Amino acid sequence: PPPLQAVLVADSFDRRFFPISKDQPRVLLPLANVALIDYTLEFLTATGVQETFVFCCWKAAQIKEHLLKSKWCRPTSLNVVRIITSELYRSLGDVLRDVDAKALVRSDFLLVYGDVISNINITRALEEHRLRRKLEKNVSVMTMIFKESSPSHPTRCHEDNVVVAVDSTTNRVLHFQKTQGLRRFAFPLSLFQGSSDGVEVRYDLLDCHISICSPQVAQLFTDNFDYQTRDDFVRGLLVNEEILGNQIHMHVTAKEYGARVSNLHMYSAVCADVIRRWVYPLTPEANFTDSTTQSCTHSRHNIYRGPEVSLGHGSILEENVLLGSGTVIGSNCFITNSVIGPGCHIGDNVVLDQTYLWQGVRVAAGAQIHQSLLCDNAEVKERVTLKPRSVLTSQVVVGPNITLPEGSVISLHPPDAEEDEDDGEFS
Amino acid sequence: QVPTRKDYGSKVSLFSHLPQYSRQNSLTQFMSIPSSVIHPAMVRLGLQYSQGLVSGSNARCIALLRALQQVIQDYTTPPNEELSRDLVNKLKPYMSFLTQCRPLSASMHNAIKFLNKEITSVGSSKREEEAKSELRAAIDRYVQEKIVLAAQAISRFAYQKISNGDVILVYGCSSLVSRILQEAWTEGRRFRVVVVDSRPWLEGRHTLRSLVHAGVPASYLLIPAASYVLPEVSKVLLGAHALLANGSVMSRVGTAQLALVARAHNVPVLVCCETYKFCERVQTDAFVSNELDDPDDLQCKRGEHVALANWQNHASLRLLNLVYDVTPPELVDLVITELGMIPCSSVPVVLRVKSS
Amino acid sequence: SELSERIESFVETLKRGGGPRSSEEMARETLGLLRQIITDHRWSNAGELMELIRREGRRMTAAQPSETTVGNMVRRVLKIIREEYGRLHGQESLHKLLTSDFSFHYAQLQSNIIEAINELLVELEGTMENIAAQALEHIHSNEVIMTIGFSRTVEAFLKEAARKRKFHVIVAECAPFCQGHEMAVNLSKAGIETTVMTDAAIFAVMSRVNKVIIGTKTILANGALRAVTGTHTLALAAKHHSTPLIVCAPMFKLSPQFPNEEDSFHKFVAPEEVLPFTEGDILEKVSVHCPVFDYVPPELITLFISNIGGNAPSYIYRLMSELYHPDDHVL
Amino acid sequence: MEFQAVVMAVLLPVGNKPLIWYPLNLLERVGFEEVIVVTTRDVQKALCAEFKMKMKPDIVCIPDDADMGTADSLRYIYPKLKTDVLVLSCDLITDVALHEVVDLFRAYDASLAMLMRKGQRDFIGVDSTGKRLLFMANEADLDEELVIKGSILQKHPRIRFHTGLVDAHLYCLKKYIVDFLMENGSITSIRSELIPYLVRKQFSKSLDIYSFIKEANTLNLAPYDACWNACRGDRWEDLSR
Amino acid sequence: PMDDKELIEYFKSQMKEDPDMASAVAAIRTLLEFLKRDKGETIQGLRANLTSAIETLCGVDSSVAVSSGGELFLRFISLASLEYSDYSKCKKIMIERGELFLRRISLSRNKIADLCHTFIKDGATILTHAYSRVVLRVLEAAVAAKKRFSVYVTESQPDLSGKKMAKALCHLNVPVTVVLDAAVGYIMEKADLVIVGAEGVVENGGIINKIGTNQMAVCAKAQNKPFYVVAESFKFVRLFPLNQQDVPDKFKYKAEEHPWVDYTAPSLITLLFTDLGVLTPSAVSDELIKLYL
Repeated sequence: PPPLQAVLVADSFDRRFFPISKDQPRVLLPLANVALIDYTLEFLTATGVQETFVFCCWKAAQIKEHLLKSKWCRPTSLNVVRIITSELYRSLGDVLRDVDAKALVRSDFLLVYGDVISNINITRALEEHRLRRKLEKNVSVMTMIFKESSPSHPTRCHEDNVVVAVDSTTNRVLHFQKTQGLRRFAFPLSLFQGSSDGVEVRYDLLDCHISICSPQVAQLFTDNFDYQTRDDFVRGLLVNEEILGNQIHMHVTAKEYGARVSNLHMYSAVCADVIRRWVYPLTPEANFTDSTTQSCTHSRHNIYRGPEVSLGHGSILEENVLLGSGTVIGSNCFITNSVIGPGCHIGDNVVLDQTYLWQGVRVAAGAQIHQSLLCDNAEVKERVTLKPRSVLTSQVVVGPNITLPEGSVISLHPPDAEEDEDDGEFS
Repeated sequence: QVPTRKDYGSKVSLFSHLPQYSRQNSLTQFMSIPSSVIHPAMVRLGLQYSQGLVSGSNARCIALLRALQQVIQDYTTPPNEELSRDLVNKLKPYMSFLTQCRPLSASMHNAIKFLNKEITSVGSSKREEEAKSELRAAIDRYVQEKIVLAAQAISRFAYQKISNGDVILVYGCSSLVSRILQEAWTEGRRFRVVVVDSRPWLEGRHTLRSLVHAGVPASYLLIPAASYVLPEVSKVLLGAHALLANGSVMSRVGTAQLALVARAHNVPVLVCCETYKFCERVQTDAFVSNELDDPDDLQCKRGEHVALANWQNHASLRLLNLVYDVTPPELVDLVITELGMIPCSSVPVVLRVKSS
Repeated sequence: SELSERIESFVETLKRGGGPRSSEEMARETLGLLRQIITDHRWSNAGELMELIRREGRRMTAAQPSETTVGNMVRRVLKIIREEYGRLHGQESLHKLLTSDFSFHYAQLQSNIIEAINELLVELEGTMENIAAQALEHIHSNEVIMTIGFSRTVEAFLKEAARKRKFHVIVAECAPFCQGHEMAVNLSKAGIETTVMTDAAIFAVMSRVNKVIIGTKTILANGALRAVTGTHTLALAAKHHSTPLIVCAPMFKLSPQFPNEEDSFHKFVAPEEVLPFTEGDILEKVSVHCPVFDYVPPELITLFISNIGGNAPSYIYRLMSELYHPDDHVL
Repeated sequence: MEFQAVVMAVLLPVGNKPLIWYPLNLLERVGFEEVIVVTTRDVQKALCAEFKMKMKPDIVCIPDDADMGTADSLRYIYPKLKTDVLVLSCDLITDVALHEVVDLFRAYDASLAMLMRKGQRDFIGVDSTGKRLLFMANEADLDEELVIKGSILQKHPRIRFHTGLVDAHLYCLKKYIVDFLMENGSITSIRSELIPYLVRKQFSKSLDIYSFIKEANTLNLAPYDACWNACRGDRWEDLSR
Repeated sequence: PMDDKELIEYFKSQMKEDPDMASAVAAIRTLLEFLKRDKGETIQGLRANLTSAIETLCGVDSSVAVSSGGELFLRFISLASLEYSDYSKCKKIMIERGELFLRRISLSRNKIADLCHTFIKDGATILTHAYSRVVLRVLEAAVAAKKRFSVYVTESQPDLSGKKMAKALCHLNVPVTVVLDAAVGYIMEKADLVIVGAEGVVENGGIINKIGTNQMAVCAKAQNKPFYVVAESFKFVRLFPLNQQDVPDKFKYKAEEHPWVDYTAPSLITLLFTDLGVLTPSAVSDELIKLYL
């Protein structure tokens, strides 16, 4: 009966996107010519959320400016977005402590980051959470959302891999731990003896980073000042079961998509999934963010073309190619599994494979670009070859007669960029 | 003796002459654990046929021949009897039990006929050990020259049709098609493969995984959407469970449809099959001779509800799980065999030259 | 602003997922929304009303191109407006060429438009009843029928025919969204002696089927069909065996568009239905396509059953002339 | 022969009928014309004479040494074993259809098929289908934590754990398991250090271990309470049997 | 050994001296003459020289019948060498068998005419595509049987062979009408049956013929008219074209886009008239299957 609320953390307090984050916030990065904040807001709106609180600390000005001129800030939107900013935020624990201090959440809110791509409907999960809290008389506290997956999937990164031990009878989480740099996983014997009705160890779960929480979550966060992340809260609750039990449960989805981008590998995986309609209805040609510049037409083999593209003669678009509005392509090109932003210019005989070209990128003729990323307004001169995993950030120009190594992140900032330059790689 | 397997559920009135079983019901619950009437190897083979642990026609034939070699090895001639007849008389109940576990395939029928002819030709004046060794060697030679060399020759023949930059549509899972595509990719051909699948077996995922591991670019879709992809398809390559004496191709349930739809889009149709699967029988439809699989396999979960959960309660409701269809010879362009590239109407001719 | 929020909710429902499951509910909702637009919005002349209706119709059609009933209702309302304006004020043919105007005001036009919309809704209410009533002329005793997917019109057809006849029905599940199971269960609950099969068996058993009765999502200008995926194979098999193909489709599923138009014809959904997400790494290298609609050429269809009776596909063009003005095709 | 039945006595003739009789009857019902029995010698090497007063088609009896484990008994009786073995024990009062365990052995070409029942200390973990068991350990070996290899969860990402299950000590064992036992005298007890070794040897042409879970009856354990419960249950159990 | 030049002028003179003899027969005769004076010693060397000569002849003439005759000659050499291991006995056997084979393929045309002329009725209308000597011979046989019939012949636009066919028919006092290549669909309703030649019979039973044959066969099938093909046995070749594009390029060209050859599927053919008799298309494959073990 109470309106469904949601807390949206628009600041990833870690630094995994440097030096790209030095100029633009990660939340505003264009995945498929659309910012991640737009994807998260669309996910929240579609699932029935009516009030959303946006907490942003780092580069809050750009986030606010982007949000105010967006679809969800219009008076006709059913999701009332409320931007709250502060410069003293350092962790998600601080955000929830401020939430408890301001008493923003009434009951049963949603905890999710600002870079989550999903189409999950939480109606069944919310109903199960409310039923558990009603029958058990305020024992269940949090319900995490996991997606059934395979350990070998590209979306399952090593850094965010996790293994759990739960009760298959009531879907109650009893143990939870990451598997980064581990060959063997240890489970305390206490969970077996505490509940001998059947415990199941699950490793086929992908963390969507979506939680159905309770105001008790905020109360526990403000009672434990040492909590900084959700994993810390989960581990501290699970270990301290003897007093103030406060069970936490889980929900598993199989026919719906959910993921969180946290690094370039996740960015590439989620972009590839979005292009191939794995996040339907959130599709590039669906124009879920009603902006005129993102209008696209869908063709065979997932070829999305924007207005006034004017593809050249002899060029071939093989599959999974998204072209922004105003992008100009030369002759005898070859684009495959790539996303091209609006306003880009491509020369003749250029080969692009699994690349991502943000808006304003200019590429000269004869370039060979594979598995790289080119931030907005970047430039590449003639006869330049980029090896996989290359990165050009914020208007870097690379001169002719150079082949970059595999891991080559370059920018205008000297320290963070591995080889800062604006005219090539030779000093 | 071995009892008769109980029919499960209610059959379609048009398929009431065919047996329909259930995977849960096993025939070994009424047989002694140290099996005496049926050889233990045959018991294991029938158990893994009925449970579906061996699916492909080639795999079924190889498993049958291996278990049959074991049976021949364990066989001892009774006193005051001749091996050339006692062996066949002893083998017949094993074949009946295997048929009860799951209806035999064309390859298994041909292998059984070949071994019956081999045993019948065994001399009455030769030693038992020599006869057993000769039977084992004959089974090994049959396996080799009828599967391995045949597949190699068919791959070599099919390499000619496959060209650079074309699109090939395959259906279901068959070892011959996968080997042909993998070998063609290895020799330097560059092409795409479109994999068509169908419920409930969903065995096209096997060939999808094989093609992905081999490095071939692949696409995957279900059979109802086939008419969507045939505009860009250049060839339709199919595998056959049997070739009939009238040219008709007996295969998986969806295969015929593809041929028909291919004919609607002007796409050539190739069928690859080994000559030992050629059958001298003829049939014009999938009704006179077929196999009804477990109807409960048709149940699928769409959301939180299974529509066909308790389908037994509805008296007028029937479920059929066909496993074969028959393709008319006018919908097939090529037959690729170890003999070569033949028209669909030359099946009897081969049957004539392999019997003399 | 109630009308504006209703329009926004309708557009969002069209974009995300179908609220009104039945096409008749969608048509009724579109007609009610158009009536509210006509009443609440202030317009003096007929031309401004037409351009406003065109604007909201363009928005609604852009929300979901596959859902053509909204555009059909918009064009029907536009033709109603044109007819009423012509009646209160004072068809490309050779006769018109040999033989041989908006921005005028009429006070009583609005009432005529409203009553025309109301009678259109009244006609809309009883379409399925008419189709069921005429069902009995096409089913004979001990017949064999084949159906694909789940359609309410065809199930009403069969249940009305089953009160006086005994016949066998074979339903092919429409994978991945196997909705044929639901129709088979519904028909079995009425004692119609049904059977359930997969798509792959269609051509296997069409040789023993007397006729095929199917529904559709949209009827095009030349008599072609936009149906569920697998209907083209069904029609091809029926043509191969020369079994008649009957299409039970009401008149609001009749769209004046033509097949070759921007190729935004099929609707593509998440490949999770075809290939699950648990497959693993192969999903990186595999292109999975899951169309939900299929194009059926008009030469594979034998008859069209609608609330106005039975017709041939060759006559469909005429039903276009009596329903939509030639200047409303582009919208 | 497909199987060779072996009965362990290292034993009790107590009850309404001798405790060894019930496994003998269970073997007799499903074929098993002959059965090899290892007779106790620590208490009295004369129980063969007592068993000679019973009523069975065919039994072979072999006296044992003073103290020996199940693996030691198999090491003693090696020459008389020719094919896959079916090892049982005197304490086994069950009504289970034996075709389930042997069917699991036959279908998957398993190296070991074992039977356990829901209880009414030792942790076992089976896969999703509930037939193949992936993990097995005892609290004595585990200090405070249960450790799973990464490869096991890579291949099988869903392991379901039981703790209170009761082992019925009925094993279908492949012949090369016996041969490996013969080449290595370290193993003394089948339950204690033979089965866990095979379980861990799966993940290191590969070992297959399968289990069948029952919900009707267990064996009469050494405790007197177990004997009383078995005596109470056998009154209804012996009606059909 | 015979030089490449000597081979080419031998082929050209063999064609020139007898204008009525087909290219395949002349190619086979040239190959037999090459084998007659070879001065070799091993059957291994003989086959290499023979296939090189066949390649040269196919370079001179790109007709399918030449390649078919070359393949038939190679199979003949293999079959003869199978029986005899000694090279001299095999050489004599090949020479005598080649002489007999030459006389048989010379009688082939008359055999086809005698077998075929009975299908032509009295007052019937014949539709022919281009200039073929076999159809001319069967029409001669029909005329000799005192049968009266009319013939329509297309013009064969690239080289007006239909006009030559019409002149030859007029020499025989037969009412013959020349019609455009684009009017076959207009004329098919007046004809009673279609008799056409073939430059090569493919494995499945289809034919390889002049560029206008496929559309004539399709039009005949559309109106349910019988479609008869007369061809000699040395025109059997183990090729299987999936479609028109699958035909080898060495037969289409050098004989904007102007292919000289098309392929007709066996489903559009009623009967084949060879010196082996009157056959269904499905028979042809059998023969080939019998030839190569």
